[PDB]
Amino acid sequence: TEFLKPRLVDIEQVSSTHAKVTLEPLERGFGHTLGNALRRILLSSMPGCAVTEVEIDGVLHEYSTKEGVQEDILEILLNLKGLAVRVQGKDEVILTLNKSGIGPVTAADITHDGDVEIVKPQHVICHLTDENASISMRIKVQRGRGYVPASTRIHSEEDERPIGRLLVDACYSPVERIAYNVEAARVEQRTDLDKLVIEMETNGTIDPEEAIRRAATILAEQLEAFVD
Amino acid sequence: TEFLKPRLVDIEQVSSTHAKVTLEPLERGFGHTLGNALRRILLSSMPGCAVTEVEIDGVLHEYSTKEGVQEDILEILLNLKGLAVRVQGKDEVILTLNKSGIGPVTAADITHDGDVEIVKPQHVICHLTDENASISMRIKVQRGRGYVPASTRIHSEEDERPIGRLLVDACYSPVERIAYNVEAARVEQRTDLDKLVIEMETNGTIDPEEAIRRAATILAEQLEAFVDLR
Amino acid sequence: EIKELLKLGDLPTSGQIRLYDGRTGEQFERPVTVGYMYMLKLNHLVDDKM
Amino acid sequence: NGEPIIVPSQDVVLGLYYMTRDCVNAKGEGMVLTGPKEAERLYRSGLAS
Repeated sequence: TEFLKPRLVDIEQVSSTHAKVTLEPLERGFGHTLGNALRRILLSSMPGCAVTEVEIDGVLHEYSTKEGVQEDILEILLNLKGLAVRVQGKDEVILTLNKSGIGPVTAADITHDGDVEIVKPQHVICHLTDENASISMRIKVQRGRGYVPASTRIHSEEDERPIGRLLVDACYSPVERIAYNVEAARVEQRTDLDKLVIEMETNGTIDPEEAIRRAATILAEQLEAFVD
Repeated sequence: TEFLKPRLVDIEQVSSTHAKVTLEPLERGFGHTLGNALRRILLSSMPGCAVTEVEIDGVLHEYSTKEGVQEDILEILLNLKGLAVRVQGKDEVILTLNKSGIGPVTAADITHDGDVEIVKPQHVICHLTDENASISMRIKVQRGRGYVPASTRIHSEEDERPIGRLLVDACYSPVERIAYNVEAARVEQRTDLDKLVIEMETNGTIDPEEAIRRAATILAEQLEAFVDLR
Repeated sequence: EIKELLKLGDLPTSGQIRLYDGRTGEQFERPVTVGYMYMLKLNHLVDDKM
Repeated sequence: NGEPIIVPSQDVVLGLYYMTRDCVNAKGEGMVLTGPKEAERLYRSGLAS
């Protein structure tokens, strides 16, 4: 009574942060189990760092506005959520950004710590219409796991922050989208087997093969107790 | 990395077959994942023992009718496919069932060996009616997993098959029904932990703690190929 | 009378249970009608048609 | 007539109607998303219908 160990035959790297990790052949009814387990772990359990809290002077809430800018404060918060940050040592870093003049302010303008770096320096955050426009923010970079929205964040928190502290969502997990496709493979005896094709696309700080390896490491560490 | 590890805490057998087994504690978002994965593995690939060949004396094919018994021989083969047994030591045993006189032929009348334990001594196989009636079958119990039918077995049998071996289909898996539950775990400093309550229902042969440990062994063996090779 | 029989048998009176997806573990967003139907097997067999 | 006959029929149509229809206050109404990939991530995580 011995199972059928798979053999990794293909990693078709579409882009610098894309992958098609074909893994054939598995037992009948195991590709769905492995794919669903890895998808749930990567979507709601993989740890990472993300922008969580931002304080911008001149505005009081997300329904307000600012002068001297093209986009609004809602699109500013959206572009700040889309930022991909890595923090190595600590788990709560406060970052500042001050820019004046005509030009698209990017992620290469902000201050960086020794363990805090940005993997997309060309990430556009906002723009300025006025030469005298001075946009200022204080960006708090937390560290968690999974995904917590601002609605359940304000419903779980209870302290009264100073008004002007904007709540943005937290993209804690580094994988942006993973979708598995279970095909049907063939060994010459057993034609009823299958084949797992994981299409994973992440943001920076993590390569997709390392993401799947860390997810499998997390599931193995969770299962580690009741083994032979 | 603030993960916690689960452990088998309570194993309560409500019946001899139905056996609820808990798992505690699990992080938020891991109860449903581990519960669904363990349910799929335990329903698909649990190794057990089942009746594979039956050789009734004086009977050529399954569609015959023996004199003395009430049930047809196809009904005897279905009642023997429904038999539950647990072979301890070997992987291929041969049982013997000799019975005469008037009365039902229960499963407890099987002359078991030193390492073959029948778990259901009320499984009625036949119904003997005549006083001079007799039945002497040589049941063969294999060991495997899954469902191996008679057509697959006669395709994979390159050697000859004699006349008399009524080939019974093989349902090896001893787990018939299983459902988990993700409750709220009681931990004195964390309120965001969820326990897993797996309400198994086996054939009476397998051990539930051995079933969960074998399922986790299969899952870890399959994830070794994900950890190692990229 | 059907709903009275369903309320005797300790079942949901609307006839539909909350089916979980066996493939991925998640719950279907709507209640699905579950119940026993008497299915036949007609005499048009694919061994005789192919 | 010059119309496509390779068309979704009754099951793909029921699925796509149930996708692109909208309720009033279902689950997680009124957020802002970085795009289609984050919308798919929200649904398959279960925080939004």
